[PDB]
Amino acid sequence: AAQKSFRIKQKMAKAKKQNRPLPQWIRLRTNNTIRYNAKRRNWRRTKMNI
Amino acid sequence: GRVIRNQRKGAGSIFTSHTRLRQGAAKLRTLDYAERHGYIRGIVKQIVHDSGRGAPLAKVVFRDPYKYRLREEIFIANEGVHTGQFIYAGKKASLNVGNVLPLGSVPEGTIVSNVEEKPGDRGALARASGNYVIIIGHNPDENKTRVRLPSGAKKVISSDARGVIGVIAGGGRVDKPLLKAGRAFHKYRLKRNSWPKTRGVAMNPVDHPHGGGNHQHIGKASTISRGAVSGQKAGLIAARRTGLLRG
Amino acid sequence: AKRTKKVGITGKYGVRYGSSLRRQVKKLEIQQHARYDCSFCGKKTVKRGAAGIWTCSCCKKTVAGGAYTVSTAAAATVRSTIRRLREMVEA
Amino acid sequence: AREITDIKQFLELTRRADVKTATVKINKKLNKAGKPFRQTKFKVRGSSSLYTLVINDAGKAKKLIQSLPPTLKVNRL
Amino acid sequence: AHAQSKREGRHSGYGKRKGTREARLPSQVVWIRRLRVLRRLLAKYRDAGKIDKHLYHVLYKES
Amino acid sequence: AQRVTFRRRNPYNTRSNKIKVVKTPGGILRAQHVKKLATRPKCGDCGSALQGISTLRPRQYATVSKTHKTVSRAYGGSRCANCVKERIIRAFLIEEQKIVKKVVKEQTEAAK
RNA sequence: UCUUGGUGGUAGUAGCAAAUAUUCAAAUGAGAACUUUGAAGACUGAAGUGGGGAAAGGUUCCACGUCAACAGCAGUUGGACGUGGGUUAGUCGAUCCUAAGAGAUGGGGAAGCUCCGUUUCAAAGGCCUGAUUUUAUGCAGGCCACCAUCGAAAGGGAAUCCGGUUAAGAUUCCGGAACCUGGAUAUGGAUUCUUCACGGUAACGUAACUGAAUGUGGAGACGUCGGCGCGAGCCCUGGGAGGAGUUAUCUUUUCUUCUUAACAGCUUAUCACCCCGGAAUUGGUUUAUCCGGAGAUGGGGUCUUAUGGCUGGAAGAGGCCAGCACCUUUGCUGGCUCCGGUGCGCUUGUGACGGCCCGUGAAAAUCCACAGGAAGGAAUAGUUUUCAUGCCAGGUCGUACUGAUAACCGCAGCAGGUCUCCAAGGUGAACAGCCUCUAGUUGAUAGAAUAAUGUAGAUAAGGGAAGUCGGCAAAAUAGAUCCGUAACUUCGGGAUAAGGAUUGGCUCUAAGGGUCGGGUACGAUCAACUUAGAACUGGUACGGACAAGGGGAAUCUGACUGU
RNA sequence: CUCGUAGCGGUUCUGACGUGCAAAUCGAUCGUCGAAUUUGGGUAUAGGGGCGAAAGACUAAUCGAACCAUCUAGUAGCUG
Ligand SMILES: [Mg+2]
Ligand SMILES: [Mg+2]
Ligand SMILES: [Mg+2]
Ligand SMILES: [Mg+2]
Ligand SMILES: [Mg+2]
Ligand SMILES: [Mg+2]
Ligand SMILES: [Mg+2]
Ligand SMILES: [Mg+2]
Ligand SMILES: [Mg+2]
Ligand SMILES: [Mg+2]
Ligand SMILES: [Mg+2]
Ligand SMILES: [Mg+2]
Ligand SMILES: [Mg+2]
Ligand SMILES: [Mg+2]
Ligand SMILES: [Mg+2]
Ligand SMILES: [Mg+2]
Ligand SMILES: [Mg+2]
Ligand SMILES: [Mg+2]
Ligand SMILES: [Mg+2]
Ligand SMILES: [Mg+2]
Ligand SMILES: [Mg+2]
Ligand SMILES: [Mg+2]
Ligand SMILES: [Mg+2]
Ligand SMILES: [Mg+2]
Ligand SMILES: [Mg+2]
Ligand SMILES: [Mg+2]
Ligand SMILES: [Mg+2]
Ligand SMILES: [Mg+2]
Ligand SMILES: [Mg+2]
Ligand SMILES: [Mg+2]
Ligand SMILES: [Mg+2]
Ligand SMILES: [Mg+2]
Ligand SMILES: [Mg+2]
Ligand SMILES: [Mg+2]
Ligand SMILES: [Mg+2]
Ligand SMILES: [Mg+2]
Ligand SMILES: [Mg+2]
Ligand SMILES: [Mg+2]
Ligand SMILES: [Mg+2]
Ligand SMILES: [Mg+2]
Ligand SMILES: [Mg+2]
Ligand SMILES: [Mg+2]
Ligand SMILES: [Mg+2]
Ligand SMILES: [Mg+2]
Ligand SMILES: [Mg+2]
Ligand SMILES: [Mg+2]
Ligand SMILES: [Mg+2]
Ligand SMILES: [Mg+2]
Ligand SMILES: [Mg+2]
Ligand SMILES: [Mg+2]
Ligand SMILES: [Mg+2]
Ligand SMILES: [Mg+2]
Ligand SMILES: [Mg+2]
Ligand SMILES: [Mg+2]
Ligand SMILES: [Mg+2]
Ligand SMILES: [Mg+2]
Ligand SMILES: [Mg+2]
Ligand SMILES: [Mg+2]
Ligand SMILES: [Mg+2]
Ligand SMILES: [Mg+2]
Ligand SMILES: [Mg+2]
Ligand SMILES: [Mg+2]
Ligand SMILES: [Mg+2]
Repeated sequence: AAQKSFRIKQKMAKAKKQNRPLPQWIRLRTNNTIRYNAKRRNWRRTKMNI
Repeated sequence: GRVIRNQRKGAGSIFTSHTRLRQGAAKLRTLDYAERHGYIRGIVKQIVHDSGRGAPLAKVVFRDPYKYRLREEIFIANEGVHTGQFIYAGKKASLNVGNVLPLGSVPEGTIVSNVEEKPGDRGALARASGNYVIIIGHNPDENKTRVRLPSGAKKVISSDARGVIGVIAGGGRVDKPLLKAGRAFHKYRLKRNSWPKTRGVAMNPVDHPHGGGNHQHIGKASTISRGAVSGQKAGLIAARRTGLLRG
Repeated sequence: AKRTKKVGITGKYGVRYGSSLRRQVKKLEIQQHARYDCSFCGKKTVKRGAAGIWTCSCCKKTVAGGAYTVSTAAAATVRSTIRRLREMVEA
Repeated sequence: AREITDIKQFLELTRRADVKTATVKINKKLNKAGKPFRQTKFKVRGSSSLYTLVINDAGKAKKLIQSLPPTLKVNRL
Repeated sequence: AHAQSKREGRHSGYGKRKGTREARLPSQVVWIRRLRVLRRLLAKYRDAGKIDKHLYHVLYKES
Repeated sequence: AQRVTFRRRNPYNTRSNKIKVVKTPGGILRAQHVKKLATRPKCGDCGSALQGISTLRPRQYATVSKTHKTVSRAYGGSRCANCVKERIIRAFLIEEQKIVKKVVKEQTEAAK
């Protein structure tokens, strides 16, 4: 809202650092079943509700 | 099967007094040794307008007897009181318009206003615009005085109760017609949310005991007992006689 | 000229509100908008200042009054009655 | 940015120990017939203010530029 | 070029006015100019001295 | 004509958000935020503007000196030199009345 | 019409048709209706498809790489995908204040979750000592009667502007120039043997010019409408100094640059006030009729500084050019940047007024002043300095971007909805419609063809409501000037009633202003668009597009505006 | 008060659309347009309650009684 609380920007900061794909070396690990980030979020596809 | 508008007013949510712009509580000066054995001299400094009140307010300034400071009391202005006028409150005071004296120490037929119902409750009788109180009697042993109230009733008050000489200013106000719903709108804008009024016969039966039917008609007698409750007291409450006054 | 025969100040209300009610307001709008003669300075400079309030434009002195006229007939009687009762008390 | 209209307060100002620099400006105020002269401004860097002394007479502009202290740093243009 | 034609008095006929006479030029502004002219003249004639202060007060209320 | 913008995050035409379009040394027009206009100090008796005193916003009066805030009389920046003169007359004429009302009262009770 | 999942026919069907519109060439590329550049055509047309913001979003901003999925065609493009970069504040907000309100405590209720109440029936408490050597300043006087706290990113409020800078930040960075608050503190000045200033008749003036408790006053602090005055910015325009366009012909021409911030000093005012004077033959005076023996007119003054002018800031910056260098580090040098006019213009701010109300149109923090005289203090400057200068510090959080025919909500890249600022020329009464400038966009699956039936827009001979439940839809009327205008009426209206004429272009005519002046029978000068009239002229056209009332006679019904 | 923009509503075409652009839009034609106006933010009133210039209207596409969970696999002489 361009004049945020810090508590809003801190959760906004967290969401950007989570906004990445899976690291590719994790898919090479032993007994690994993770194929992709199932918790990926977009600003266009899902609003994160404060 | 729904609570009616006359019941909903007691919850006091949207039905309160619109009291932002009002100048204060229009009371008398607190009854003390100055006003019980001699007098005290005030001074009008403003005749101001009170929001939602049809009567002007006189700001009368006194000196505090015990501390060096000025105490500003707010009076209802009497018709004839001006700015710059010395105002006397007490027992030994002189009868002029705007002076405050006990009811016992003013003669029969004196015209008073802002009259205490009990000695020292700072003004209860004759406070609307134009109204006044006439002293019609005295019982000096067991000090009381007989008055005529603005309704025409007869009341017996202590002779230590106070009053201000004169009528309350602003009289003749209701004699002017409002002419339109707009001037009713701004009168009640600064009082409280009682306006407008929907007729109960113009309703549905769930909302009012008068509503419903294929024609707008009351159905039962509009006169209801005093011994009824909320939801049934929608009409003429405890009426003695109805209709015009033609005998 | 003489623009209206009878409505006068009440021509702002048009044809509305009834002719009785326009006549009823007319005598009080003339009464509330007139300049009145001051009792202190003597000049005709008293106008209404939110009903019951009558400030004189010169001498800056405000008189509590009636709603539409400076003194009501009812409070004229009070000035006669209280003056009589003041003399017969201090007689 | 105060404007100084006097020589003796200007010299008293240039030894104030908060002033360390100054700038001198040459303006070429060529008008039609009144005065097409060579204006010279003496701006003084005080701590809270910049003091300008304008000298339109080009004689006194040569006189004041000599009498400045040597602990002050002068900027031409 | 149209502005010069307007100055010379063209394109101002009855077929070129869409507004009323008051919308095009308010009668109050006509009065304000014309009263201020007569009051300028009256003060100029009194103060220079070609009318006295008595003929002035007659014409001022007639203006 | 070049058009301007509010230079603060308030986009509303409130009392605290008034602008004056001004031209810069960069040749462009820009909004300039105008402070509130000050009110003259009114008289403590008649409530008229009292002269010789600066017209500043109420916290600016702590910055200026005492000369801007007071006239050289009694009741200087309080009252308005006609209310003061009336105050001196009204002071004087009452103790001379009180002295007269004392010797009138004392003499008339000394008789009977 | 079971449940969950999967799959068909319909079917390569319906459809992908609102928002005027695209086209040529080159470049890139595997591939171009869609990308990029150039050219062209167009549109939004300043109440914008333009520049910013509030809520909301949250990285969408910007760069590089990329095109599997997504952009209902395509795609080399992207608000997509991958990797990164990006948000700088003493001065802008939050923070502080109170509003409507919310809400602890004391206390009462309720089995209890908890409810009431916000000053109450409470033993509800901090503030400075005049000023320091028995002071961690109290182990002392002395003062104060209220009583949490939350509540506004539109209300109140200490103080920052210009220029430049980025791929993306900016009233935050950089450069220059200020200011405020808090603290400490020296010097100069001021005042002082009259110990706490002097001048003026006064209004009041000044660089200063002690002031405790306490009290009082002011500011913060206020409606709306109207007209008038003044200012800023814009618009219009003259002369000149450049640059660009057109140039068969005409055009001393058309477009364009010619700027000055916060802050500071000096001046600058309607209103208000002071002195002299004493007014009827009443005078002054506003657009608007108020004022004057409670002292007008008049002659002298005083004050507020809205606001304007000068100067500093500041021409050194910004703009427009020119010349020469011409992977020149990358520029270097030089010139100009000047003087006006106009106004029922537009937007805005303000001032003095007037109108309106049974409506008279917040509060507090905060800051100052006065009254009072507590205390302390005089040598060649004792104190005190709200005078000038000098020193130090200014925390935390926010800041990017969109703000919507793609960044918000509506399942979504939905013709919907969602608060606000700025606002160019012409036509015209106009912020209307229509066209253009600045800026912006040219996005919406396309191509070909021109069947029916549609949808949207038209026109129609003669008739003119015969249609239909019903003139539904459409047509007709329409601006302005002048004429004329009924019944009825609550006397205000009806009413633009009804009706009827005129309207273009050109060339003229006539009114209607401002500044300049007298002797101890006078016209230079400039400027504005209204109105009236005339002639001439024409395929009798002329409110030439646009814009824009159909009207009348009756009855019912609700008085009316409003919901 | 009136004509009429912006605005705010929603008369008529019973127009378009009616597997829409849209679970209420689009277009024309309209009402009204300086106040009983329109509107943002803050705040208050809460389900048998509120609120209602009154239509059983509105109270998150839900209203002659909101929504959520539980009692609850409520009961069914009725249909599959
Ligand atoms: Mg936080
Ligand atoms: Mg009713
Ligand atoms: Mg009903
Ligand atoms: Mg006009
Ligand atoms: Mg007129
Ligand atoms: Mg604010
Ligand atoms: Mg299935
Ligand atoms: Mg299928
Ligand atoms: Mg097909
Ligand atoms: Mg097709
Ligand atoms: Mg168009
Ligand atoms: Mg166009
Ligand atoms: Mg890219
Ligand atoms: Mg596709
Ligand atoms: Mg593809
Ligand atoms: Mg982008
Ligand atoms: Mg990315
Ligand atoms: Mg601030
Ligand atoms: Mg607090
Ligand atoms: Mg707070
Ligand atoms: Mg306010
Ligand atoms: Mg800048
Ligand atoms: Mg930016
Ligand atoms: Mg800086
Ligand atoms: Mg000294
Ligand atoms: Mg001195
Ligand atoms: Mg003050
Ligand atoms: Mg600044
Ligand atoms: Mg005079
Ligand atoms: Mg505006
Ligand atoms: Mg100082
Ligand atoms: Mg930023
Ligand atoms: Mg920004
Ligand atoms: Mg932005
Ligand atoms: Mg949702
Ligand atoms: Mg799409
Ligand atoms: Mg225009
Ligand atoms: Mg015009
Ligand atoms: Mg299209
Ligand atoms: Mg036909
Ligand atoms: Mg025909
Ligand atoms: Mg028929
Ligand atoms: Mg038939
Ligand atoms: Mg029709
Ligand atoms: Mg006409
Ligand atoms: Mg007609
Ligand atoms: Mg008729
Ligand atoms: Mg009706
Ligand atoms: Mg009815
Ligand atoms: Mg009736
Ligand atoms: Mg109606
Ligand atoms: Mg109307
Ligand atoms: Mg109307
Ligand atoms: Mg409209
Ligand atoms: Mg409908
Ligand atoms: Mg339909
Ligand atoms: Mg679809
Ligand atoms: Mg209207
Ligand atoms: Mg809006
Ligand atoms: Mg109930
Ligand atoms: Mg019903
Ligand atoms: Mg439910
Ligand atoms: Mg069941």
